[PDB]
Amino acid sequence: TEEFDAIKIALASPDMIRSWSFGEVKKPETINYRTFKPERDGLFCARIFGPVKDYECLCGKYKRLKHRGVICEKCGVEVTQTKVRRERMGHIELASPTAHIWFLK
Amino acid sequence: PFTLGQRWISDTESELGLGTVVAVDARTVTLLFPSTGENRLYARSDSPVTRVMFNPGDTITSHDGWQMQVEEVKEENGLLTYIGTRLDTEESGVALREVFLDSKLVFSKPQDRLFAGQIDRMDRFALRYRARKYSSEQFRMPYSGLRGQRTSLIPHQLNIAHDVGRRHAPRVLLADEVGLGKTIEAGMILHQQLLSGAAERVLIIVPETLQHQWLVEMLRRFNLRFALFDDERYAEAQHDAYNPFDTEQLVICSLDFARRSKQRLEHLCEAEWDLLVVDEAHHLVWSEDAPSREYQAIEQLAEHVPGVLLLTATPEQLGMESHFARLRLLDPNRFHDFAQFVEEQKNYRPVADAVAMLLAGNKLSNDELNMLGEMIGEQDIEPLLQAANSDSEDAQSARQELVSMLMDRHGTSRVLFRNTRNGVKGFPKRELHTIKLPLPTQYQTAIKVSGIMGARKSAEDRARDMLYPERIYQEFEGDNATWWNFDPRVEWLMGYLTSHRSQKVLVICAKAATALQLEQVLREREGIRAAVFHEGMSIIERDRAAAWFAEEDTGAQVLLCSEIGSEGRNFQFASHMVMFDLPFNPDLLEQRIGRLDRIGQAHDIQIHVPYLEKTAQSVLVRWYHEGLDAFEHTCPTGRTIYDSVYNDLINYLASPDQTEGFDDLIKNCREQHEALKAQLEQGRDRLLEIHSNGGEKAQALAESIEEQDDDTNLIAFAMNLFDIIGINQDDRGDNMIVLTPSDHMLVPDFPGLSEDGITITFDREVALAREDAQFITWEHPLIRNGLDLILSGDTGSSTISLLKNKALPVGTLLVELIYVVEAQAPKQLQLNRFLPPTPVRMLLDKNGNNLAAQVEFETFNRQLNAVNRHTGSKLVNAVQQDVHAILQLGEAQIEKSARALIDAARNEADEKLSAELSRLEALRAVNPNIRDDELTAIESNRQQVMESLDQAGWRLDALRLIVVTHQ
Amino acid sequence: PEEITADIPNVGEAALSKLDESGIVYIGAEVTGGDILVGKVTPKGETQLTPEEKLLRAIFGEKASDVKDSSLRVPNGVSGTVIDVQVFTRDGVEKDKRA
Ligand SMILES: [Zn+2]
Repeated sequence: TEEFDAIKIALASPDMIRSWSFGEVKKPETINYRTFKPERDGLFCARIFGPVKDYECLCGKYKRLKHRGVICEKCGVEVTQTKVRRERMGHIELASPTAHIWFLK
Repeated sequence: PFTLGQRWISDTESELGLGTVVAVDARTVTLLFPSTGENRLYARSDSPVTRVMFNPGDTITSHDGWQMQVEEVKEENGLLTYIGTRLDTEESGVALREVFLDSKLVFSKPQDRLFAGQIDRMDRFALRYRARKYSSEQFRMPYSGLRGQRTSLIPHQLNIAHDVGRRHAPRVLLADEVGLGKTIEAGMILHQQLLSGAAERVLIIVPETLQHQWLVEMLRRFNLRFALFDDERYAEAQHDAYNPFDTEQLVICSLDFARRSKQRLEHLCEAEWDLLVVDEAHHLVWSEDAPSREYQAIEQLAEHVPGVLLLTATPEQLGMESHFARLRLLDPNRFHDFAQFVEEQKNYRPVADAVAMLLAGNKLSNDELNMLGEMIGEQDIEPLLQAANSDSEDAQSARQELVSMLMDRHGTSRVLFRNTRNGVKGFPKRELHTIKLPLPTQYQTAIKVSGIMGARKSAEDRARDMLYPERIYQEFEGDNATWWNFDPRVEWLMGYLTSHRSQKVLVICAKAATALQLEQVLREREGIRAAVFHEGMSIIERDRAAAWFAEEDTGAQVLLCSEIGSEGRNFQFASHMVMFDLPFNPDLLEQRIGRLDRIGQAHDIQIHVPYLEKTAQSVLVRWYHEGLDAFEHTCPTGRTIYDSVYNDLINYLASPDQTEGFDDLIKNCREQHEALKAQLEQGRDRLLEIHSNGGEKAQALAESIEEQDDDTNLIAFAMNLFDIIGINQDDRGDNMIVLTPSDHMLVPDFPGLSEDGITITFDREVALAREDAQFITWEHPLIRNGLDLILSGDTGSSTISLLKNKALPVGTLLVELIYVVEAQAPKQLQLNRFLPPTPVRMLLDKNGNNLAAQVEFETFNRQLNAVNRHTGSKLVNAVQQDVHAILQLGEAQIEKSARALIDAARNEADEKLSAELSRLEALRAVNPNIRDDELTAIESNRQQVMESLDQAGWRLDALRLIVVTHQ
Repeated sequence: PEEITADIPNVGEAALSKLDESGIVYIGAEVTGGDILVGKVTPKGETQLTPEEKLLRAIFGEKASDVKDSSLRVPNGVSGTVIDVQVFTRDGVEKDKRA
């Protein structure tokens, strides 16, 4: 834990939002409801947000901890601890620039 | 800082060698590895990747194969170009772009990993050093191969294993009495030959009905996975190889399978087996003028395999002459004529008798003693001969020297071991308790109807039915009739159990159906916990029931169903047994009582036999106790008398009304018993039994193992090892750990582990009570596996640590250096008894003074702490010029310590190897069974050991940098 | 489909002792928190066992289909006597002993 102070708040610029995001969520599907593996692209996506289970890729080619930065060639999910799936944010590219309701109403 | 073209290595899988940056995106970088051609892309964050740059003094190799010497490297636009002198051409100023480096840059002796960025952890360095120390010390332990087997520490077993497992190409016939552990000694010898590296390929030929038993025995007791070869397997292995038997090191197969085709038996004989084991070799009948077609296939096999073990039985009170047919297979030239062996056994027989008088405490006439004098062809026998008999002060030691000399003169005892139940101590005594119960009228009424209606039916079937009243009460009172409500035996059982609730009781009944009915009735009318053990259950379920029965005080109070038994590890904690029924033939009776009457029990055995008045049970109790004395004593008279009395006694069972003639049948049975006992005790080759059971030295070995088996350091190292590797260890509590892998485990697959987990116990007694657990020792495959996995990998070989100590100068340098002394020799030679990979710790200072003799590892390590990845990374490179000068300081002392270790090891080697070669030479001068090949093998092994040891080297295994701070 | 059988992976026979062959507690049995209220098995798929492991499974009797337990247990810290049990099957389901 860092020793910090001064929490700063400001408008997020679109480039900063792109900076935080790890991937684009293109389709709204999440999971197959049949096999509970997440969608290859979706609101729950291993290749964007993180591996479901600690240190093992989705398709199951790489599962060992020896690998910590590799990104499985078949499934583009990196092998790390599932806790990261708690901090990684995504982003959506809107076709029409949209207003922020808070700053309007 | 990834830029296309840079060289990077993986900190963990350096077996991939160098890599090259070929792509970069916002979050990731891609390395090409020319060693294999694959690419791996990593996230920039947490960066588990290593910068590959070189320093002055390194030698590198170019993609064209030439090498050079780096003196300076420039960096521009993210790329490195190496400048230096090409040594093979002597050209100075040569440049090599980093993109053209070769891949064969493996994890060099850690003086090169100082500049690899993030370095490994300090607890894996601790595991690495502790692992090399423990493995080194344990390889040289005197009794290797004798502690990991899931058996009781029975002296004669450990003796047989010790003697045979250390021979070269052992060829022996095990003729131990039935039920003594023939297959256990066989498995121990196999465990030794496989663990010592003397053997790699093994073939066991077993009758099909026993194949699975062997598979489980070798797997659960000795941690050895054999591959069963049937026709289906044989075909699928024919596809995978020219010789199917080349795909697996350890193979089980049937003798009937072995004889199917001739091309099959020749492929088998060419598979280059190191050892061959055939159990129940007495089924191989052989005539000198007409050998059977069955014996011929083994005779063909035993000539193509150096070491060959034959397990057999010696029934019908005959001598080892019947064994010649098999001895001929071990050493065909030494044993080649029946008549000479007959002459030898007959002329030794009086000698054997006289010896039995000697050690029994008898005087030996001069006519007798001048036949042993003829055997031992010497002239100074007389003085030592008489002190043993006059009962002087050293009559015991003179008897022991006589017997020792006698064993060396026995014609077969070096190649033949026969332990008897009379020549081995440790078995518990057996006391009988009989209870006369009134036969309930419901049974009298149900059976008398079958009696009347049973007019024309043989007494054999009348007695086979009348034996078990429950299953004729199901024809007249209807099937499933609730007979468990009026049968007084059940009430007696309940009363005794409810009155002895703190005792585990083994209750034996005839059939599984009755056992299920008994569980149901004891539960629903007295709540007694009882596990059923019948043939219909699977191996895991029956194991589960044994597990429940093994719970000290919270588990099943009772057990048991039909014969099945066969549970290698026994209920050594159980000492009270009740026979709810009695078997027909005496062999099943003695085997059932055998399941408990084993070496290692808690106390003596109490046998309770509740039997119904005036039924076949009442007859059989009288027959077994007064007639055969089969309950309280174990003498194997039962089968002979049973065969000599069968047809007469049947009538006495099928009609207990005719009482006259019974008491005389009983006295006849006791007379036959006494005659058979006398003839057998007077046929005892007590010398062979004394040589077989190992005597006092063997009991001493067994107790040394019993004391080495309490090693708690083993458990404390194990937990650390697994936990570091990333194996979850749930402590169930009752001396059983459950190991399960984890998401953060360190290796792709563990050989033995499965995701469902395995249970282990470190206590030999728990293992003997819980066969579902792995008995973990220093020699257990799990530990040896993890050891090879760590000591071959390079994790734990390099780390840095800071020390905060007011009592030292700032910025001082301590350097822990772990050299490893190794020899290069084939494992078949068993060099590891004398020089395994041996660690050499040295704690150098800035002046090159060694403190290791003064500064133990643990104490120093306790007050040390690690750093963070980034600052530490170049904090290492802060002393790159210093550590290089520190290394040569120890370079001159490591050779001194090494030459001390090598000299001492080579000395220990020549003494023991010359003492054993001398013993074998004395034996060749004294025994005719030692082959030329044997002595040649030992001589060549001694020469090869001295040669490979004369070329032993050292290598840098581990390196930890220490820098003192006070921040 | 999940199963109600009494064969439940890696449970001691202590837990089964109070269960009948069908896998349901006996009426009138006294239970305590953590005791297994009824037996249920969770199915396992894509086991992909090694060929030697498959041979071991056949002799041992180990079930690739099970390896996980969905058995209901008495809630923690509640203890009483089972006075009644009911079983409701749909179409195409065999009646159990309790039924
Ligand atoms: Zn994958």
